[PDB]
Amino acid sequence: QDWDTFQKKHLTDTKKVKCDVEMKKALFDCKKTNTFIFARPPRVQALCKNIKNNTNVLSRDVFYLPQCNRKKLPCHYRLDGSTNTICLTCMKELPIHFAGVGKCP
Ligand SMILES: Nc1ccn([C@@H]2O[C@H](CO)[C@@H](O)[C@H]2OP(=O)(O)OC[C@H]2O[C@@H](n3cnc4c(=O)[nH]c(N)nc43)[C@H](O)[C@@H]2O)c(=O)n1
Repeated sequence: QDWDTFQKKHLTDTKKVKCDVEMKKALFDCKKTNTFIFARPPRVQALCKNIKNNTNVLSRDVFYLPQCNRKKLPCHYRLDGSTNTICLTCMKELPIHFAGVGKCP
């Protein structure tokens, strides 16, 4: 919804995210899946430069994507990872939504 919320739930400083610990936070509320992006805010923010408001952008470069997928109720997860391009929704040249992986919707 905003740059601040986007960072909190989609950017990570480590490849080994503690899913069971993170996902229980109110931001995630034990949702089925959440994909993290291993990168600093600057690199991610730059993807939205010169992008029309409320439109998506597909990155040219790849990122490692730590992903938490729920395996057992109510909040138990398995950590999965892969590498791929990311689709972000921009607003005022700032990412506010994680739109897709590999391509845009
Ligand atoms: N909404 C979803 C979520 C997960 N999945 C897939 O279900 C598997 C786990 O059982 C994962 O490996 C996913 O494949 P995937 O290639 O990681 O993701 C496919 C699509 O899912 C959406 N998705 C993934 N992570 C996120 C996330 O954190 N947020 C949002 N909004 N969408 C996400 C994107 O639209 C992406 O292109 C899906 O098809 N749709």
